[PDB]
Amino acid sequence: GATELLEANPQYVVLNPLEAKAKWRDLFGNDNPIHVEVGSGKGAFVSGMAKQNPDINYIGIDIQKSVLSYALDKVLEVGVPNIKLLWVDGSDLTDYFEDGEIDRLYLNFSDPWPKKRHEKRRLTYKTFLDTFKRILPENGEIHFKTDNRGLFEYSLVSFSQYGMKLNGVWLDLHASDFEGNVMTEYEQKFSNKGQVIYRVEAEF
Repeated sequence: GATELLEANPQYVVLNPLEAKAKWRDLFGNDNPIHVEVGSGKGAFVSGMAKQNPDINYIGIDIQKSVLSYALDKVLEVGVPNIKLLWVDGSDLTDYFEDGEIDRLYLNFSDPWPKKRHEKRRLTYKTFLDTFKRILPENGEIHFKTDNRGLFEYSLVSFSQYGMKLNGVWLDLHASDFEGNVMTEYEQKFSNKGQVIYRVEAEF
């Protein structure tokens, strides 16, 4: 009963856009910046980020209620106020956020959709970029990390062709002096493998 667990926990989980869009600051109860992760899996990333950064409000977003319920288990345990989980029903994120309502966007290990005919499904494809540009402020940024070389190669070109500026590029994240990295479950699971992790900060 994924849907059941989510519904019993409205202090953390948002289920319908009507009670979200333009209302996120009211929902958190302060004007702290709102940073969103799209495709938040089982919540290790948003949880670890909320802990590192008490004065930032995080929203973990997933299309699947099942996996969001696992994120909830993690979020309930931590018990900190600067997180919320959002179930999205398939619509554009503009149904859930007003233009400029969020401050930064995170994409972690997003589905690569390697087949050419599935380009449109990649979260770094231009129609998703249109949506992200709207919901972020002017000069708003996407911070994107993945171990998928093909996806990262594609996304650098997609970002650039769209007209975004690349502010930083990491081609071996774990080997760099980058600090504050919070690993996803996937990232943990495979840390022992030691394959390079790619990262970029891109700006609209």
